[PDB]
Amino acid sequence: SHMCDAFVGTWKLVSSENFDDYMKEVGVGFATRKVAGMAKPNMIISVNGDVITIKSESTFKNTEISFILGQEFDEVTADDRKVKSTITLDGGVLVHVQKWDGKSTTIKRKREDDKLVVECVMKGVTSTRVYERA
Ligand SMILES: c1ccc(-c2c3c(nc([C@H]4CCCO4)c2-c2nnn[nH]2)CCCCC3)cc1
Repeated sequence: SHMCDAFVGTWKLVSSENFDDYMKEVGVGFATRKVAGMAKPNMIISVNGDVITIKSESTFKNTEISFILGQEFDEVTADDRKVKSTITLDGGVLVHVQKWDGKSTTIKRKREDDKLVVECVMKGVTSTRVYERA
């Protein structure tokens, strides 16, 4: 067992707050905002050894990242940004920082009750998205 075990599973989006504004701050264009905002992704998290895999599956796009905590990787996001990412575990929270074009955003995934609570922050705008077990 590892602390990271509480994140493993299939998680379905059940609520979203402020995601459109967050996407505006990120620089996402109108059509992508509308279609991506409409999606109801599943977040599938698994662990094999030191490698964590996070998949997002939806009608819009399917994405998959695999990584080792603290080891930077190149990621293409669902909106087609080419970013350099690092994910660490800080006090039980998975903290994902993405850097591109002199910009940064942070995505924090936390287990709270039976939910996965995901907070995304860009330049003072936060979005909160809540996922429940599928
Ligand atoms: C369908 C819809 C949205 C996404 C997505 C996107 C972004 N950020 C996330 C953040 C939210 C919290 C977990 O990642 C998700 C996401 N939402 N759920 N899974 N992935 C970046 C902003 C532009 C739009 C793409 C992926 C597929």
